[PDB]
Amino acid sequence: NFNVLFSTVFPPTSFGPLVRKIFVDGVPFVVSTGYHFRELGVVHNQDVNLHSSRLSFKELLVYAADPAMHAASGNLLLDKRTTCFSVAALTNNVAFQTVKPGNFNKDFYDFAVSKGFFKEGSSVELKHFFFAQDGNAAISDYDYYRYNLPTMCDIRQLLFVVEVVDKYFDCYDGGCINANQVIVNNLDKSAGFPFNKWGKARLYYDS
Amino acid sequence: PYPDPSRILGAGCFVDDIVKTDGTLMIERFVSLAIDAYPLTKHPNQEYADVFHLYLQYIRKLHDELTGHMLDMYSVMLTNDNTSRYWEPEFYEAMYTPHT
Amino acid sequence: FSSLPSYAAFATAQEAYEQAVANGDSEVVLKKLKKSLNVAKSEFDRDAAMQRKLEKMADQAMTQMYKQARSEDKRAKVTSAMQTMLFTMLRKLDNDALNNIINNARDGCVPLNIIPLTTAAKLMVVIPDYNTYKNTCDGTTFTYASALWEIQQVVDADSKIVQLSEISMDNSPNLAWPLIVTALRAN
Amino acid sequence: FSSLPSYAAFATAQEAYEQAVANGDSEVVLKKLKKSLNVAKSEFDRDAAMQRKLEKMADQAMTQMYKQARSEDKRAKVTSAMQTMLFTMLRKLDNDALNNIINNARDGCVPLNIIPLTTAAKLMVVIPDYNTYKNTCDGTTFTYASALWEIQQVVDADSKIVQLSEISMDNSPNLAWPLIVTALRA
Amino acid sequence: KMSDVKCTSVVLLSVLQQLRVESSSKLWAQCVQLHNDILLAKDTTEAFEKMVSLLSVLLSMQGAVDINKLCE
RNA sequence: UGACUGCUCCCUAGCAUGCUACUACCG
RNA sequence: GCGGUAGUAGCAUGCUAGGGAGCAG
Ligand SMILES: [Zn+2]
Repeated sequence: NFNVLFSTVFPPTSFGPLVRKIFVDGVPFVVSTGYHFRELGVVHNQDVNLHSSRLSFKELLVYAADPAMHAASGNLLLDKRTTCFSVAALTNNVAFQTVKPGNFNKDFYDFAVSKGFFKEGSSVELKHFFFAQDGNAAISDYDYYRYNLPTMCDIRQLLFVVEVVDKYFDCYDGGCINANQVIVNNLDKSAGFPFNKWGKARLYYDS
Repeated sequence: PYPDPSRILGAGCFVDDIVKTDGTLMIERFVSLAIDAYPLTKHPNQEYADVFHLYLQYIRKLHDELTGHMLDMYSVMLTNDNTSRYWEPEFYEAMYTPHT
Repeated sequence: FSSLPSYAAFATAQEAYEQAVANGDSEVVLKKLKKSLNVAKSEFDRDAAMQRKLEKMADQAMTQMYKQARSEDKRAKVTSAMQTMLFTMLRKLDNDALNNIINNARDGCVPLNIIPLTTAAKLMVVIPDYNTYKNTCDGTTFTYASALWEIQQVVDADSKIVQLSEISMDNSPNLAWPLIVTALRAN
Repeated sequence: FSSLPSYAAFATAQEAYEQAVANGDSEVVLKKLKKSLNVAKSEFDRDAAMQRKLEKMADQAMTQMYKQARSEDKRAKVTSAMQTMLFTMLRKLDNDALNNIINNARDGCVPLNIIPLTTAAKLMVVIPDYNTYKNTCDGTTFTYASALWEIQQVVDADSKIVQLSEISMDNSPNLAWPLIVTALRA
Repeated sequence: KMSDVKCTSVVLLSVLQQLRVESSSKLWAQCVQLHNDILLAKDTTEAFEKMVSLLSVLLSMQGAVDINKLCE
């Protein structure tokens, strides 16, 4: 709570990951090794290996899912569309993405009017349509975060409302489970940024 | 718990992809939409109830047209039914009485 | 299913049963033909009734291990790709100005959101409209992050080229408007 | 279904045992005429349900293949389904506004920019011959989209803005026809 | 008459978008603008004016070959 | 470009259980 | 005689997995 206040005063180009050039097989990369949150202060890694002749598979993973390599290798970016602190850029041409309209299903429509629907004056009336959007909708929608401010919350009553909420959640039970009892429905849904060039969650749930 | 007549109608008329369109291929949507558009039948206002009955007659048309349609280019078609449960309400009614 | 061991016993016994029907002797002939048959069928009770579940189990397990070999080749493909991506995306790290700005820190730790802001060798600034265009990337040079930048090309929505002569107030409303200026780091 | 050999065997078994239960005889014949029937009834009413399953499976697999063929066409002719659906919907829709501009665009008067709707902004048009022209064109007004555009220019192909007053039916056979008879909202 | 108008605008915008009118930016911006202004219109004359405006976007090209297409 | 989670219908496959008859073989 | 158990079909229930589609936040 306190850090949430005392961390407006400082600059905002000094939050985020840290980094440090590590040398793998006598080659240098950059890799995250901590964080600096606006609340939980500084937080240092604990298993950083200043060298390595070979990275395994778990490694390769947690190094290609990181911002540090992508960002630290990309052209600067200044974005005058938003207020949110941009950071870097990857491509050379920005991409503008749009949304198409629906499709009409005519035969249901004629069959719907035959029974006498859509008489001008009725009480049922088309209203839910497939709306379209132009080019820069993605980012003019991302922008809405500028409704999110730093907030201090009162504390001597948060430390009581948290008791009572916990009391609500009391009849239940839980714990860590092992990697052979998890359940995952629908195993062909995308895997997010750095990985969705190679396949869906399936492929990374096998290998 | 009933929905919103405009919602059900709208979802009937506007689809994504030209395959959702053609109905015969996808008689499996209209069944679910009719499962959701049932409690409107007991409603007081009128045109509501007509939504349901529209949906039932529409499934009937879809089927009994697909069947003959595929009968011709064939030289037979549907012989064993009890699809006839799809277009009468005593199927859709099971799902709102407490037993399963 | 047509070449099992006890098949031969069955064949002889029931060919003999039919030889006995060919002679057609006593009722004890029926006693024979009816204890032989039933016992010889009590054979296939087991032969072509168990090995037929054995083949189920066999081909089943075989197909499972086929699927497994597939997955295990996929692992190799993904690893090779991820690796070559890293070892081609590192080479542009600009290993000089970086080398400086690290080797000066208290210990290697330098927040990420400044590595590009002080070492990147190309800006790309996106402008919504003209009135904001002036109050930054005007002319042929501007300054931002306090290094000296110099414009060198401008595109727009449809990705084409306009000459910096055209971006006035009058010729403005014919410009696919989110012009995207691509500068360079001038010393 | 009586076209399987199993049906033949069961037929003769039923037949003989029926004959014997009718005519009447000892127990031995009909115990033989039960271990000569029930085995046949078995070897029948097993395959004669196996096959009734098979044929149904056949019908369903063929209907599924039909669905797939129908689809992999219908998602390959949108480019014309959409268009024809559109123009039938317009003809049904019907309006002097619409119908007017549609006839015209069937002829020549095909705009170059959105028909505005303000009582100020301009528009353009691409007349060809003197006729369609003269039907719409008159003095200083250009009625169109059920609206009164009043002219404020007139040009030609390589843009030698001629006047208007020159144009009749005989003198006009001497001008780069494809005008762009600009105008403004009434 | 209303709901007919909304639905014909939908099919209209789609047939445009098949002609790559989504690759001229501000063109596609005006289109999208109209076609959501209709779908929300409560009267039924605003709908017709926005419609004829939208249609003009289509006629002005050479793809949607009208003459034949209106074979009647 | 296709997020997490919950409920529901429909069509195949497999297992179990029972239900099932006809054959068996033994007491 | 009555049961035994074993193979064969047939039906139901349930569980599994894979497939298609719909709704809610
Ligand atoms: Zn834990």
